[PDB]
Amino acid sequence: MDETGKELVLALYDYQEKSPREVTMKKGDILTLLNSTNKDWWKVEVKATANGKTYERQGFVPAAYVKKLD
Repeated sequence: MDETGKELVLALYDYQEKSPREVTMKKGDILTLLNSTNKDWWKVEVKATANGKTYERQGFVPAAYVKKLD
């Protein structure tokens, strides 16, 4: 698994993606931080299981609900 070993953020409040170019999280969840160039939204990589395979996808999350564990 080469999708966990750089940065991660903790999810304070649950979320609910609305677009295909976005992700979601749950209270007490952890997402691998990818980019934080912004101050309102952060780019994290989530995981998903389909067709009997595990793959990760990129998305954006509210920095107001999530906080890096740096």
